[PDB]
Amino acid sequence: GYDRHITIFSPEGRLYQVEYAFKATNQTNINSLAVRGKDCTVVISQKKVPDKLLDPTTVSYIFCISRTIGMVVNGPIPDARNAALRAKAEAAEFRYKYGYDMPCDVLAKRMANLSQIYTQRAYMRPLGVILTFVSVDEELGPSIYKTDPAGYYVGYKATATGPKQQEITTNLENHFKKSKIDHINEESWEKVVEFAITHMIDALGTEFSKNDLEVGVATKDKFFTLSAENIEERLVAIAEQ
Amino acid sequence: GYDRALSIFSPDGHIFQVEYALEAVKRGTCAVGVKGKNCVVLGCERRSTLKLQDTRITPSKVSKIDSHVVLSFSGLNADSRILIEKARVEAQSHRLTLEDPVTVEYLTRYVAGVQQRYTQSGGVRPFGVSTLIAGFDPRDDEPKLYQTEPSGIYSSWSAQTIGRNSKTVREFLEKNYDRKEPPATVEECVKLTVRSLLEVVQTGAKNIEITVVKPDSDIVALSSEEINQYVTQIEQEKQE
Amino acid sequence: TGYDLSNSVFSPDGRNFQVEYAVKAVENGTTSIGIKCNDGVVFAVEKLITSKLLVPQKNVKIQVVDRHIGCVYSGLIPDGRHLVNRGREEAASFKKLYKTPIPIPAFADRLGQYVQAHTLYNSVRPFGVSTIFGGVDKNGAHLYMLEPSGSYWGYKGAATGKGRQSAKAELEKLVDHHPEGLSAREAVKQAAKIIYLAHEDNKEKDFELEISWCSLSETNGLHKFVKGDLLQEAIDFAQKEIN
Amino acid sequence: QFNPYGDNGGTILGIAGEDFAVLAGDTRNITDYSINSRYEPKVFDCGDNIVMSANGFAADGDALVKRFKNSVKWYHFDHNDKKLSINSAARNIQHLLYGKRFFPYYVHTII
Amino acid sequence: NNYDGDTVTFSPTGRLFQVEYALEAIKQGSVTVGLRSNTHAVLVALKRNADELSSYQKKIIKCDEHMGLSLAGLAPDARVLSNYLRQQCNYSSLVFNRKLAVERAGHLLCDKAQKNTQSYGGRPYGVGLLIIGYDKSGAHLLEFQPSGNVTELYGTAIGARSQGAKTYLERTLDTFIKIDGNPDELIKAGVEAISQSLRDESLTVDNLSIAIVGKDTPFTIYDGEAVAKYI
Amino acid sequence: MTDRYSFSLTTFSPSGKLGQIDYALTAVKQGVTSLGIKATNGVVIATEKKSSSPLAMSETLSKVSLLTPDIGAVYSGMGPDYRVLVDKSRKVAHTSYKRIYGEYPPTKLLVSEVAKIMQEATQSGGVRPFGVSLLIAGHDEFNGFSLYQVDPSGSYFPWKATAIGKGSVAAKTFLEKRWNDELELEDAIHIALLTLKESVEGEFNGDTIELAIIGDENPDLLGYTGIPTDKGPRFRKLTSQEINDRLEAL
Amino acid sequence: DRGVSTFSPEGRLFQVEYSLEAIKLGSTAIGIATKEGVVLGVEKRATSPLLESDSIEKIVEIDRHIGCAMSGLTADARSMIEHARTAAVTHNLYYDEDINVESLTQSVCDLALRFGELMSRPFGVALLIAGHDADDGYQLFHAEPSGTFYRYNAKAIGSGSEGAQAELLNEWHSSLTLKEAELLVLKILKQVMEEKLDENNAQLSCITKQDGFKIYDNEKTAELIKELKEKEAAE
Amino acid sequence: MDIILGIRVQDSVILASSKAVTRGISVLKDSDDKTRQLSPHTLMSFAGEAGDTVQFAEYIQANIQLYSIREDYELSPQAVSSFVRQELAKSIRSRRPYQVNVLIGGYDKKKNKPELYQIDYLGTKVELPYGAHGYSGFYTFSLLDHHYRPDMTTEEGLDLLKLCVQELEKRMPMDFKGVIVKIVDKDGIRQVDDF
Amino acid sequence: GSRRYDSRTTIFSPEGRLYQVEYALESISHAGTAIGIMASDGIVLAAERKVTSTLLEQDTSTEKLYKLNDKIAVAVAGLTADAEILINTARIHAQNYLKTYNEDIPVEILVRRLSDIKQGYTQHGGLRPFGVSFIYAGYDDRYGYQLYTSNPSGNYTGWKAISVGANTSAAQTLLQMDYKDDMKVDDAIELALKTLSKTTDSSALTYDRLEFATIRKGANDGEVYQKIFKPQEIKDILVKTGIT
Ligand SMILES: [Cl-]
Repeated sequence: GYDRHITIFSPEGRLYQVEYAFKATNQTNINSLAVRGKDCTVVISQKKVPDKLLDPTTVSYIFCISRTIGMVVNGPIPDARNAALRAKAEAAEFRYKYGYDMPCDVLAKRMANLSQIYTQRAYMRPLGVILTFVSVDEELGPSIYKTDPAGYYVGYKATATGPKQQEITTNLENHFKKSKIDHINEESWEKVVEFAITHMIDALGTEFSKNDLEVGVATKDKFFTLSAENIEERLVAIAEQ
Repeated sequence: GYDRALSIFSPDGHIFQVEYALEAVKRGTCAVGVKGKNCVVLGCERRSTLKLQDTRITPSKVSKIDSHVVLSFSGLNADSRILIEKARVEAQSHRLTLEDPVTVEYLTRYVAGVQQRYTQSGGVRPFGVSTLIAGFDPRDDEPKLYQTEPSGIYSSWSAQTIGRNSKTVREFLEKNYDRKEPPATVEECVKLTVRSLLEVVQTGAKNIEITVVKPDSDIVALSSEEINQYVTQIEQEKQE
Repeated sequence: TGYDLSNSVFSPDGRNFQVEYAVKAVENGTTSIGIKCNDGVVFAVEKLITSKLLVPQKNVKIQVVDRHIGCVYSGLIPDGRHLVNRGREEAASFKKLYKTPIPIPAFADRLGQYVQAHTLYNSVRPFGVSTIFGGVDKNGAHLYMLEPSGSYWGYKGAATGKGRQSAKAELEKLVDHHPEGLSAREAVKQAAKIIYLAHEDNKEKDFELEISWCSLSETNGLHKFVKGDLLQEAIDFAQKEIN
Repeated sequence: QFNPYGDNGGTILGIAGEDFAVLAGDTRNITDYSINSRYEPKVFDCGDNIVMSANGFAADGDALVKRFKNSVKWYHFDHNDKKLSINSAARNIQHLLYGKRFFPYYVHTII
Repeated sequence: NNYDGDTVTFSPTGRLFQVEYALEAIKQGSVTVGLRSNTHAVLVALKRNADELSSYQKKIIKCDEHMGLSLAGLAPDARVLSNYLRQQCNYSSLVFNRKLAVERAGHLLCDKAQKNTQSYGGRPYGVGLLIIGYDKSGAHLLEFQPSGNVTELYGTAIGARSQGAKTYLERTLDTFIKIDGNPDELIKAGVEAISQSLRDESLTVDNLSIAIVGKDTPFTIYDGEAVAKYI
Repeated sequence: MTDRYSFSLTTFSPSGKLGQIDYALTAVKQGVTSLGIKATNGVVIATEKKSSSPLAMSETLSKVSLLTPDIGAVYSGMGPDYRVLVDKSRKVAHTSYKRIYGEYPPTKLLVSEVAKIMQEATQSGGVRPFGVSLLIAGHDEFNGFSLYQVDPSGSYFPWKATAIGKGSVAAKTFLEKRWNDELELEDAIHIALLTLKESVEGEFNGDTIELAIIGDENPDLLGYTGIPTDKGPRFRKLTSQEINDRLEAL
Repeated sequence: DRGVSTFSPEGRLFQVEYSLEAIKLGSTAIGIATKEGVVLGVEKRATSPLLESDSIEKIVEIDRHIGCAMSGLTADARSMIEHARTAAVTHNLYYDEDINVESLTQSVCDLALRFGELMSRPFGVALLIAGHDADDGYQLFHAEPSGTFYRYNAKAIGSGSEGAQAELLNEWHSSLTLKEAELLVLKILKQVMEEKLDENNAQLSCITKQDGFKIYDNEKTAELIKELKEKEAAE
Repeated sequence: MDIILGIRVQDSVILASSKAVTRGISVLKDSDDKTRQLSPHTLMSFAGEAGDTVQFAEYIQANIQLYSIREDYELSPQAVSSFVRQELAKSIRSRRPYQVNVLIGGYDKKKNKPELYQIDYLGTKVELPYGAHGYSGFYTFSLLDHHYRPDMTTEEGLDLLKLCVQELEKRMPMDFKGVIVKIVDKDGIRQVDDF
Repeated sequence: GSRRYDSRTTIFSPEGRLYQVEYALESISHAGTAIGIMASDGIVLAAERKVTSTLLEQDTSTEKLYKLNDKIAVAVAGLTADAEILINTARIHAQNYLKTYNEDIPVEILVRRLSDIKQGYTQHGGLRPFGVSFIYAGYDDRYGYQLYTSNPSGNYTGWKAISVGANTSAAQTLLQMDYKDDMKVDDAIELALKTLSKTTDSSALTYDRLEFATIRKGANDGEVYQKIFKPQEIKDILVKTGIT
């Protein structure tokens, strides 16, 4: 049964190493969520600092790839950082060669094509991560694009990733079934973050403090992550209505 | 590159890939070499499972390496072409740098060296081929007959056979070949070579090929009718 | 089964068993710790005295990278040396191009990406070391700990090796009892104590304490070994606390 | 254009006696009309009772002497501390010099 | 068991079996002893013969005028490592006009041995080395193991029955460290140490190999009738 | 840090089977149904947009891809493998043809180059075969309209009509009954939508169906005017609206 | 399968130990070093009576002052001999002198462990390298495929080696003459050979300071065999 | 190497090639054969830079002889000339080109026709009734333009060749020490030993 | 490391056979039958297509018969994709020979070259062999009309008539029964089709199943013509010989 050790076809037509890379995705036991506003794209993720000896400022699964692009990872941190460094390098090289900032969807495709190679070439293992890229693209507007160990990638109106992704996904599905639009009809990003946090609370059934969350916001011409105090302001507003 | 060590030692001190190459030689059609006093004759079996063959264009079993040296073989046919090509190139390269054609011993030593190299190089299997190399050295009237084999060992033979049922024809030659007085003429040498093949071949003259090599680059391949005359004369004497 | 025989193979769990086996080599090694203080970091290590024939203060385990980063590790000592040699090349090439000495978070990822790269192929073995390292840069003090998987995080206190649970418990007290922070000279003393307390797990053989430190006030932000009187003051403090 | 060669002057002299030999050299080192040093040794003990000097361009001379001295050291390692005979040394130096046949050591060597 | 097919595979308890098997080749090798004072360092090596017709395998190799080692295990691997040391000692001399520090020599051997333990295809070195030297910080003795672990010591022994010599040195530590400015007495202590690791056979003239380096003593090897003095 | 897989991962088993190619074909069988129908004045290729989530924007995931202005491709099997093949196919059409001859390759030769890439994954060291079957529809001046199928083996066959993937056996039987050599392009599109409805479970509309044609030259889609030798791409992907119009006359 | 350069649990290279088994299957080769010269002798072991036994070259010249005998897979020795000859001639070119027998042997033995995944397996042949130089006099070395070489006063390798080595144990002393050593090699060969010893299935050679390395004529060896038979019948 | 002539007559090709080998001041040899037999019915004369000439000729000889053994067949003179041209055409764009001009005289046993090819160091091939390289042609082509006929016998070809050599001996400054003449016909290659 | 997963494609069995070559020959035995028949005035290549579907566009299809140059054609049995790799190499060797010698490549030289490539894959490189058997039909001015076959081992042989692919045992017996040396192209055409008609695993032999070709020295004024038969022409020759 060496068809389960390397990336070759089993008799069923399956790549077991790709399937087991997908299982490594949930090893962190973290849930992420991404939604789009009018002018923005918000990505939130659970932050779990189990050890008191850890410096909580360094515990992050959100990455600033370029000025415009942000990336959240569901999976182990070494593979997440492998993917982050490569995406940064690709985004920089793209700008140098072609004279404009790499679009979110194009980076997602590029990383997906790299992931595909690991599923076809035997000496390379797949990375055990799901990469969710976010930006406010200058042509396409607010954008969410997600890549996985299979090399699959697709755009999203909103998305969720993690152990409890199905609960978050159905929660979001139901909201957009009501509103009948592809986005959160909201002017300020601050309120889109409040929406994201609120709908994760409802879906997961857990309350959050400022140190339980990690938030990334993409606007036109910059992507930035919120501090604990910025999140606290968000949590205060949610509680007050 | 593919670097994998295919020829390796086993616990009993055997290199199985080299020994399994000898089994490919055992499967090959019989080939025999008999040296007379002023000639060498290379006899070869042609298996009669293959009729409807075109004998004009089919690869002949005996190959000229230079105008004065020949090479027959037993084993994998495709493998033999690689050795023959390298040997032919080396024969011209020797003429080019030494201003003298190869000796039969030198050409043998080269071919044997190539065979050896494939038994301890990564990524390659041994040649499934044993050769009989025969001829005359330049400006020399002493006949030469050598044998190589997959391991890369080589040696000189008064007469020798290789291939399938080579045990039987070596038995024949061991009793019928006298060293003190070898086949004095071309006729006697060819006759002894045909006789020895007739122990194994079990058919008339289409299955036997004979090539006579004489001093000073005088190589000639016998036709079916010329060989068929020897086959007729042997069996008529045998009926007694 | 057979998923643990080759590096870079995902088991059906989603685990790389060869990396988890490298962790067992780390857990088997001697205790080593790191303490982040106000304006720097302190590193310390348990050195088991196998025999009386070992020369004291000679078999140095803590290694310096550039002039400002200290590295200490537990597990297969040569693997640690290999990783530091790489770190030195990374720190050198960074300084060559960008002039400034390598920042500690930047340096941490350079080791991190390299260690992670040894979990991507079956033709290499994972590192058999958890590495505690850090120093002072332009953004202040930083302490890191880096595992066989390539995983690393920033720490207030860090500990690895056979006496890690013992050490971790002691570090967790210091974090609770000093929220405003610990001084560099305090951290040296506490480091000595923690290695002494963590020696109960390796209690058969006696040991040799080795401490180093980077501190903006005490060492001008450079890595230095704690030597002579300051080392003996810390050994005395540690010997007093166990009794 | 960069000229890789120079002339550091000096002069050397070898004379072979019956049961002895001498190798003499002046200690002046120059460039153009300037004295660099009044005492810069040019004749060296290379071990194994061999003395050597490579007069001409001092950088190539030092390089050669350095390489020959090292050759003596490695001759000991590789051949069980065997003494390098003067004839063997000479042949070894020929190979050192000819190794740079197309970018020569600009020196006249005596041992 | 299943995890000893190559050097690149950890066992489930975090062990590298190929390294441990290389370590085993040292234990099968003949005994050699190292010890030092503040002025001198001494190698004493029991050489092994194939039979009575054969020569006794040389155990001691010179690396520079101020450094050398004794081997126990695969002699070809000792040759590779000693040659590597010779080059590094030589590089230090040629480039920096500097004799290579003995501690730094050990670091280089460690790192060379390590690369063979982490990469596929290669094997660990199957030899243990005792390096002695005299540098700018006095006399030194190192023990190299092919795992990569190098250790500075006052005295030690490696090879078959080396635990007998190692215990003796552990007792004698306070005596032999003080043998300053007296090479013959330091060698005596080494010859008396290696005697503890002997069974059946005793130290004959072509059996024993001794080397010494010190303050005003280049690394020099003594074999044959040169060591008859110490038997 | 070495690629040590310099040996084939696809080899002949005792029965004469190339296991990995057969298994690649099994992966293609699990894939969503796609089909191709050749008319007299065009070719149509079609497939179901199987949406992995309703939050996903299925417009972004193009299963039907332009290779050259006159050649289009669709697949069944593993989407990522298809995506990288389209990238190589587009590039090879330039490097090995357009940069030499100054014109795009004919359908059969581009197919041959794609087939070659897929064959090499079937024999080269350290790679598995591609887990897709492609349907390549195209037009060129001297061969006219054509439709090719390309398998994981590298084998390719020209078709009048065919289907691959999930419900291909049923779909091929359906096409055999309906196909004739006098079909107009509109008739073929109609048949394509009928055939594809059988294999589709859920919603059946312009948003869940991807459909393109190789047909007449589209000078409106060219983007420039003033060059009479360039009359515009024959490849055209039908819009969500254009599909829904034909579904009313179904 | 398993690595070519793998260690066994006892601390030995599998492939090296298995190549030693191949050498045991080889024909016998005996070397005896004396103060008058070194004698090398070999069993030829022709596989058939039609094989011209003078073409069996198991004793070989490396230089005028260095000879070599082989046992095992003798085809493997050709590249080792080639390297030795090149090493001997190259050293004479660089240093205007004969090369030491130990240095030559060391050069050959450096090839031995250049195998892995360089050549694909160790050599399947052991060499007795006999010679003379001005520093250490007459020398006999046994060069294995492990990369190790031992100097010997006398040595037997091949199929009859342990039986022959025990015989060499008793018989060798430091005052042996060259003529005595010749007969002793012939004596021990005749003991361990399957077929009866004569000038056509056994070969002698020697290396002396004056005449250098010489393979003996079959006529010369035939006289030494006849001299041996008479001296054994004599008591 | 100085003068190499070639003349194709009815049933044979005749190659004349000078015997002098001069290195600067002195004539080192006066009996040099500037030709190689490539195959039994194909002869190649050559002239050009020292060293290059022979190295090239012998290199071509080895390749044609190798072909002959491999296929047990003699390449046509046309095929041999095309091989040679390509080697020279490859050579001219090398790091160091072969400075060698050649004439290839051959008898095509299939067509029963003599053939003469003239190829220069650039790889400029031409089939001719008569050819020359270097300064020879300046004197000899006008002669051959006058006196040549395609149906000439071998003896008439040799008389015409004497007239060429006499003219070169009269009007050229260098003493080329006479010529070695060789005839290529259906029976093979032979040397005219008195000329 | 990687060694674990290496099939070792280039090794001998204990019996002295090359595993992968033997299994490739087993693969080829399931491929559609191809027949070559050499006459005094031409060669016939006949071959059976494997994938009978009514929707297969037969007139633009080529799975069996390929053109190497103007004088030489091949019939393929095995993996089509593998054959096309070798065909494009063979096409290049022919044009390299033409460029070098200014003469068309002799048939045997081209065959040997391809056969040497196939051999290489069995002796080194660690790759699987090409799962292809060729029948080479060709003409040159040395030997005239020639038939050869090569197989995955890299061994090649010359023939008067030969089959490769499926049911070669049955096919070779039928050819051996009805072939004669004085035979002509029109007779060989009939023999080829009759042989396929009996050995076919199908219920009946039709035009849509066949690829057919002839190399004649029956062109205008003593040249050689390669005719790859169109679907309609295969249908005509089936009615002419009396099979449909
Ligand atoms: Cl890409």
